[PDB]
Amino acid sequence: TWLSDFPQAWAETGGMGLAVRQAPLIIPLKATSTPVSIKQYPMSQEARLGIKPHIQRLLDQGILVPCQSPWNTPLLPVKKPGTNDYRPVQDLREVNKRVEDIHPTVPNPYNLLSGLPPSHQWYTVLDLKDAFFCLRLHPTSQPLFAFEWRDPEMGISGQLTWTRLPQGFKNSPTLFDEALHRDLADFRIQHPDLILLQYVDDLLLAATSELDCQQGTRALLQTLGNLGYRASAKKAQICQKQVKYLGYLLKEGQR
DNA sequence: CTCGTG
DNA sequence: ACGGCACGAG
Repeated sequence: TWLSDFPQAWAETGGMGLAVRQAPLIIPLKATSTPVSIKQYPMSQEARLGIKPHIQRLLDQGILVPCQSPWNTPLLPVKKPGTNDYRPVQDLREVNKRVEDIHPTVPNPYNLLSGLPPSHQWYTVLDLKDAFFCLRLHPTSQPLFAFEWRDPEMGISGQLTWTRLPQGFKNSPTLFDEALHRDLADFRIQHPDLILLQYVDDLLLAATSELDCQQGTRALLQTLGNLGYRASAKKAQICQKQVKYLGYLLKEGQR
């Protein structure tokens, strides 16, 4: 009943997350950057109808807000083989080219796994749901990711933008990783016996035995939920000696 | 749809 | 030495 014991920790019961201890993010532009407003290639009604519900949900959650901005990038209707279930995919390439680069601190999976001792064979794998959306964007940086949204009937006039770290932004992975590392620094200190690996939104908790893996997992779940993050109950792999993590199958300390 | 990569 | 062309990705 791991789900019932930690309602606030699961995306299924705790609602959309929000990293309350993290200050809204300010995105520095390169020294020569000036706003660019790229035209929206007219979208077919089909793509527009598949995307509508997603845009409405995001608006209700406050993840998206109306705005007027000198910046504007294309919205694209990416989908599965067919005409069913779409999703809003933004082309932030002209924006990415204009924001100042940061040192990529997220380690590659190979080097990250090398830090897993053979002594810790009891694993718990958690996948944070809508990770980037948990980090707020400072109002001064929000205009940067604006895009056009139209709907014949009543609703919005033109541009919408994000209030949270969006998808497609080149620095989202790194900024989320560093943010979660700051939020879990304490947890690592209070649990010296545990091994916690972080790869953006993919987490692996390692323990010496089955008990302290259960007690540690309870602790991480409690902590994650309190901090405003949300783990997917569906994918969760709790206290197993065999788990799927970052493409590998961990067992006997192999791979 | 628009790019970058090979 | 090209430069059209899958393929991946925002």
